[PDB]
Amino acid sequence: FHSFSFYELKNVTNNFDERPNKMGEGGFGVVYKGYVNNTTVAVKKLEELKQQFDQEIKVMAKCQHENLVELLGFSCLVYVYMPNGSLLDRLSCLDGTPPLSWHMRCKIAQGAANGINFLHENHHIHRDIKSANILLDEAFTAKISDFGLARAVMTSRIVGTTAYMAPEALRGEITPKSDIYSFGVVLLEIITGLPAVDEHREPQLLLDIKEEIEDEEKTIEDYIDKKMNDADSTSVEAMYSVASQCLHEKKNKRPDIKKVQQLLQEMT
Ligand SMILES: COC(=O)N1CCN([C@H]2CC[C@H](Nc3nc(Nc4cnn(C)c4)nc4ccc(CC#N)nc34)CC2)CC1
Repeated sequence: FHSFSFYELKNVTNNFDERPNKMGEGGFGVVYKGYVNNTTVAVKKLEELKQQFDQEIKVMAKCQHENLVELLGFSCLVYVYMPNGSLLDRLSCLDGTPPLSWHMRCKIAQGAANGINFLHENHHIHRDIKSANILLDEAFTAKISDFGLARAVMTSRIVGTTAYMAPEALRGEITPKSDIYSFGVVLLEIITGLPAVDEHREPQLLLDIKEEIEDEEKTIEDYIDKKMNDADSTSVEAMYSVASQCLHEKKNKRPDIKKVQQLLQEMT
């Protein structure tokens, strides 16, 4: 990768100008809009934080794929800019963007499954799969980001986003089966347009919807995001059946990523 000087980065981000050059937060840092080589970039300004820095670089060096973000360099971490932001924000229509159609959602879901597959083929565990870590390019192609906590098993330091974590990950296990569970939560956000956790909602956690539907108190049709005009029952049910399989409480009963990839392909 290229090694930028801090001064060059400070220049391209206008002193790391906090008004909306600031794009938002971010992993364990803030994201700034940059311009280097007439080329628009994302500059993320971050001892344990140095470990996440080195691990991002370490994984980005090994893993290059059409469904993963691209690190250009460091000082700060510099990436190729994703003009369509996070899936989280596009799902919430933040800053007035239009709602994603079912057609776009299917390509996104497939793309995300492809990124996760590459990671798992390369013996990497993300540990924080969520819609905020799925970015969207100039074609709305899904790209997985934030590898500061990725690992090549039990841990004493429990990391991740509670609302997306598998029960074994909340207890400390480190397994690729946990990424599958989180992805299943992401599929629910895609179907419903609802964030994984809303303190001002009942149920507060999205994952509690599998049970409602599962214990026939609910229909998946009741939850289908109403901000689409092109959803069809068959593909939505087929995407819901994948999410439901990913979300098995038992890590071993979950499909593997290669299976998730194939089922989403059979969906379209
Ligand atoms: C007030 O606004 C809020 O609260 N939010 C609104 C912004 N949200 C985030 C959206 C994604 C953003 N990261 C990134 N973004 C963009 N492009 C982009 C973002 N928006 N747009 C319109 C275009 N390219 C990137 C390239 C590489 C990396 C590597 C990392 N990490 N990251 C990003 C962080 C901020 C948080 C909630």
